[PDB]
Amino acid sequence: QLQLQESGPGLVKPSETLSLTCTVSDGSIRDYWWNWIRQPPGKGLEWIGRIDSVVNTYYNPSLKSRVTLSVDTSKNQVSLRLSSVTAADTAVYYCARPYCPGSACYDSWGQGVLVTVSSASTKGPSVFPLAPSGTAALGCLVKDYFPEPVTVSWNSGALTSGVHTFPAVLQSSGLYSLSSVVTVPSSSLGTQTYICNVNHKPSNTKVDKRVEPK
Amino acid sequence: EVVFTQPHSVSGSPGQTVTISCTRSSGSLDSEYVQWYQQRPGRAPTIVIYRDNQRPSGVPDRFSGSIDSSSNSASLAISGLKSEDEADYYCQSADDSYNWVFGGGTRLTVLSQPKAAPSVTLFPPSSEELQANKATLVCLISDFYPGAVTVAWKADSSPVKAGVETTTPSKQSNNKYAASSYLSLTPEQWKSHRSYSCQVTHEGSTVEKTVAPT
Amino acid sequence: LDIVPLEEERKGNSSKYRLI
Amino acid sequence: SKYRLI
Repeated sequence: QLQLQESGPGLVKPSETLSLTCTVSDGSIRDYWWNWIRQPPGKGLEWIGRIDSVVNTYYNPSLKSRVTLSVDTSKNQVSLRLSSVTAADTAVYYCARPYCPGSACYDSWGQGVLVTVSSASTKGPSVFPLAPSGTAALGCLVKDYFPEPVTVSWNSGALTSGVHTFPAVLQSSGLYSLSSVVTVPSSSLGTQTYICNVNHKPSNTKVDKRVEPK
Repeated sequence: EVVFTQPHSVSGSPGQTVTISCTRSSGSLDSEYVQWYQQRPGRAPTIVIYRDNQRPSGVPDRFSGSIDSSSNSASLAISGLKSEDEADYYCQSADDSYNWVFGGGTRLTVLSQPKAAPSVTLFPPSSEELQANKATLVCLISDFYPGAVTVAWKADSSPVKAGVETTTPSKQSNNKYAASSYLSLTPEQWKSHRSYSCQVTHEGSTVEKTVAPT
Repeated sequence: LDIVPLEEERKGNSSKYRLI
Repeated sequence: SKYRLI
């Protein structure tokens, strides 16, 4: 429905103010309202607040202290400014504008802008073995790196069947962490030199990690 | 204060009719309009029902909204279920201050293979990490279908209230699902409890694995 | 010619509009 | 006399 030109930074440092905007192209900025929503990736929808053309504002009590909603009728835009941010404010933010093909209206949302909140500079991972124990699982924890992504392979690519590499998690620090795991026959434990090969290209880091039994 | 609770997961086979409920905890649900949002992966939520029971053009007549003041609930019924209906569904309404409130979300699976329970492997902190002064319990979940779980962590059979990060279910090669959960501790906290559990609930049944600092 | 809403329209409750 | 709601 409405193309709504949602805009904002990919990355914001803690205790900065996170600011986002959306604009209208139908000339309507002096009327109707805007609702703001956000979604921590993989979690549910949290409503932030509303600003309307009575010029009332409505806020989520959890955020009201930190939230400013504004309309600049000159730039045909709404803005959301969220202050004193932490890594917990990492989310896809959405603006919602009513779409009215007639007398009835229903909300149309922006594309979504993912804002990552992190004070971190570019850092390569610390890799830790996840040591084993008919079959046993062994892996690696690829911890505390920024930004994404990491490549992780086993025995420099020689091992692939029965390998799971999981999607990364952003931690409270503002650094990502990830795991890879392999399922193998127990009898291989003293026989094969299982290795994680981890490449974090953003920091020019390559790490090779042996995963021997306990 | 007021919450709208939804089932975490709803499942049905092609051609079947599925219902997604949304129950309001306090006050009359029928006092505010109920909206239903559909979210396909990586895309913004869109309206499928608004004002309790109205459909946008482009939404099939298979989608139906209803209100039941006796159960204080709203329901989204999807008949003649199709593979394209597979998505997350959120109810949206408002409280006595007209602030938006979302339901927790429901993952709707259109069943295309038999139910598969998760296989769980729980790793304790590695010696190399502990002497870097970090502790991370790594719980890896895989081979489950439908792609919905909740993860809980316990410390000495008591719920863990902090330090947990979990990933969204991710489609693995065989169109089953995988997920990972992480419990971050200090080494001193790790050695302050006799044992730790990772409890993985899928389709109303729980799979558990535990570790100990030994 | 048009009545447009200034605030979210509500179920069973009146709300504010303006003529344009 | 008549105005249309948008």
